[PDB]
Amino acid sequence: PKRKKNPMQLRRKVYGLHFKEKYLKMEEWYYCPLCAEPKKPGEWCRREDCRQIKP
Amino acid sequence: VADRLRVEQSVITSLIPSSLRDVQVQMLMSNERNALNKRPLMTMLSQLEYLNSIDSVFILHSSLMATSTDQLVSAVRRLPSGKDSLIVTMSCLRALSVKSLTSPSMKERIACARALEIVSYELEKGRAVLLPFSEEILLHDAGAYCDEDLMLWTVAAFLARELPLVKVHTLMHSNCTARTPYRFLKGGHNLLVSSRSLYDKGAPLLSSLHSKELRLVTHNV
Amino acid sequence: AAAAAAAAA
Amino acid sequence: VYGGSGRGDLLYENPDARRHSGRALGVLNGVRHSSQATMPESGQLYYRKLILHSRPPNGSCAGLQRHCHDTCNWSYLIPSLHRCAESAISAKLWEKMCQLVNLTQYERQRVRDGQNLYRYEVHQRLPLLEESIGWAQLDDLLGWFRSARRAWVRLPTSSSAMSCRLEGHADSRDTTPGRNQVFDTPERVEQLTEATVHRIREELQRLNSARRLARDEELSRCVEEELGWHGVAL
Amino acid sequence: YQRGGWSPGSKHQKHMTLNPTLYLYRFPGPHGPGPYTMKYWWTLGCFPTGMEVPFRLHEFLSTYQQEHVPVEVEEWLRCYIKDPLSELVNASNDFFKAVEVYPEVESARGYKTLQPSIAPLLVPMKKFEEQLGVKISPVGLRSVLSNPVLKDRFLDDLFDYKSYVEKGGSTPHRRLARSRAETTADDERSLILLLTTISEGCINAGNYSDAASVLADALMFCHDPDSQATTHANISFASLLNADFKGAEYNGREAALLQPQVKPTSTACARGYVGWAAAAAYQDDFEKAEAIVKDGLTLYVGNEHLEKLANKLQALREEQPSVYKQVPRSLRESRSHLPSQQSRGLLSGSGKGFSNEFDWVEFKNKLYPSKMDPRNNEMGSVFRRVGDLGSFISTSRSMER
Ligand code: FES
Repeated sequence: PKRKKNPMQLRRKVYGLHFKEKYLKMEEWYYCPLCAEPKKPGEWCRREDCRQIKP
Repeated sequence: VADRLRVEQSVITSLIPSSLRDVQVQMLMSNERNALNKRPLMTMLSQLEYLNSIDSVFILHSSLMATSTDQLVSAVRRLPSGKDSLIVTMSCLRALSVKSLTSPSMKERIACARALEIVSYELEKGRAVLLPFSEEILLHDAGAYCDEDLMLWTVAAFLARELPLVKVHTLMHSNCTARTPYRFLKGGHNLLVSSRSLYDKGAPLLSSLHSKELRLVTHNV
Repeated sequence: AAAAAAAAA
Repeated sequence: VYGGSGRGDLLYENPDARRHSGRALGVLNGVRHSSQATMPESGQLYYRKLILHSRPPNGSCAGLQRHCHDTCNWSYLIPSLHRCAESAISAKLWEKMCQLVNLTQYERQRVRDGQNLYRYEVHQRLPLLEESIGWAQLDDLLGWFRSARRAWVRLPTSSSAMSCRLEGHADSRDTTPGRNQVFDTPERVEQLTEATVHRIREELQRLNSARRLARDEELSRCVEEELGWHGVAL
Repeated sequence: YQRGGWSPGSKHQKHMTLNPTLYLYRFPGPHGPGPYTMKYWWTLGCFPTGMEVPFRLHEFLSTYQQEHVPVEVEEWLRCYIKDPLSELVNASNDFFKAVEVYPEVESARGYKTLQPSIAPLLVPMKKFEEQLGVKISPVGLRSVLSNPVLKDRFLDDLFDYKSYVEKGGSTPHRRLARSRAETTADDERSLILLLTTISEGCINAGNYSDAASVLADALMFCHDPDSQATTHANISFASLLNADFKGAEYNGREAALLQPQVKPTSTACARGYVGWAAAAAYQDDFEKAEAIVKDGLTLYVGNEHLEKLANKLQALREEQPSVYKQVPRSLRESRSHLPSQQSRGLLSGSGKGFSNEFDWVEFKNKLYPSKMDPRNNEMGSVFRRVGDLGSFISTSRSMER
């Protein structure tokens, strides 16, 4: 709140690592063997088969 | 393409000019003569006028296909636009062949073989441009040894000095050292060269290595 | 013999 | 020539002249020296190269990532000429001319303008057609002849508009290199006509069911009538 | 106090004394109405401030003036509709011309040449579809035209259809008029063959849903028992590839039931049996699949497809002892294994953070927030906070509701 910033001063944040981790991340996924939908490991559906066996 | 070149060598040799300097002057004089009252294989020196008409020229490099042929496929897809051209050199073809037959990377070997096939098809159809060994002799400096990188940069310097209006891009692997001629391909501190030796018609083409002006006018894309 | 028309006359 | 009209482009654009602009240029993107503030040295080959290559890719040119268009394809070039002729001469006027010299002054001037536009388009597309002769197709060559007929221009096989070269003293014509100018337009068009006739003959020789029989019959009848109209045989 | 411009569109802060203003909750900006103000426009009928004057003259002109037609004109337009037969003939003619003039793909070496886009074929296709009441897949047409053999097998069928229609035969129209019995005619057979070729192109492309739809339209057109059997077999295969097991099983059963009406030379019955068995296998009923394969073999001993399917089922049976039984009836369908299923899951799958049961819930035809979902009174549901409206206590718990 004291002086205007220039494009490079603004781009310092994208240079940093926190910005990349917060915005520029790619999720690893696979097709669920049961519902054949995109799925991230550790998260499942509420379907009975998914609950009983968790892909 | 070898058989076609052997058959059509006479026409190519007849069409190749004597002097490689003042190409713009020669083109203007030819245009004046035309104003005053089949198709052979396309090569750089015989088709300089075609290259001058073309707006963009992509110089191919062997390293481009170190892993895949996607970028070469993109270049050949750009070729049929009519406003763009692709320049392949005999040194580039030799490098592709040797690295396909010797490189320990199976991906590189298959990619280079596929690139050779693509370039062969493009030259067969005529949509591409070839620079045979004889034309390499005619173009390169008097007594300068040229590998793939040096031949590519001599071609780029010749295009920038004799055909400025043609936008010259270079297709090469980002890891290649030839992307920075003034940093890796430099003959040391020589008193007979300067930043204007690129535009000096009488100076050898490779004198442009010492300066960034060659890199200024050539784009690595 | 009548139909619903948006405007008449 | 990069950012402006190129090889087969129809739009005429003088890159140095700032036409098609609503603003007086204040910033020159391609600048090499501060002296170019008052001495831009435009027109000189190298500085003009810098400026034109700094210009962005317009609709004619395409960026290195955008997928280009196969403008150098004969199967696209021919329908372009057919569309040009169709736009120049309306269907009603074409039918009237085919049925039929009693024409309105407006219609006569429309026909003349169409012939002029077709000649200009042929001049612009000539290098691409010449390059695409090799891998053309019989249907597209027949379409070339049909488009010429529709435009009403009789090709110079050796009214007529190609036979006469455009006026202008040879000492003033634009001979500058890098611009796709065809001074010997009638000779080039005659050579192209001969080449396409030979290509049609070769395609028919290579080609040599009810559907295919009818296709061959109609193709032969077309070829015959179109070549007869244009003053060609075989 | 005052820091920016006096107008409401100015950014920086203002004060009541210097620049007193009215309470404008939300109004457009210098660059035109935004999505939020337009949502207010469509819902409330005017901008939320209320100081704006509603002005939908252009909308009125677009909709009401355009759809207005006097009684006499509305009555005579139907009588002056164009001639269906002539319009269909013209549509077929132009469609065939466009397909014939469609350029052939150049067989490049070292890479795959891009197939030329089909710009001029869409309008002929659209009119042909309108006239015949059928829907052709543009992807299928593109694949058919790209393939050389399929291109010929499509052009010949289209030419035969044109010839038979020009000869005065419109089998669908005549059948409809008579209904307002006989067997399939040459024109109808040619149309069925054309649709089958389009479906084959769709299958080659990978658009199994389009292939199935085209084959269903062909089945609708056809009336011959042999054509019905062949089309049912094709639809069963298309549904199997598209992951529609119920449809595949139904079509296979219909083909196997039409078996008797078909001559021995045809293989449509065997194809239908194979499709039914494959549908059962995908539904994970190995005993049913084996029984169906046994019946198909008993019917047509020596069929290559039946032998291949029997060998595959034998391999699966040899693997089964590892499980000591078949898949338990509890799941019986859980596993998904088809690329069509994967594509469907990618498209219509409930994404994380949106398009799920917690983002919006679709009521009869309306979108609702998860809290208003009438399918569950979960802890985040408004229905939970209601209770004892006045009739009776209705619940033993005495803390809420
Ligand atoms: S089927 Fe994929 S998460 Fe359950």
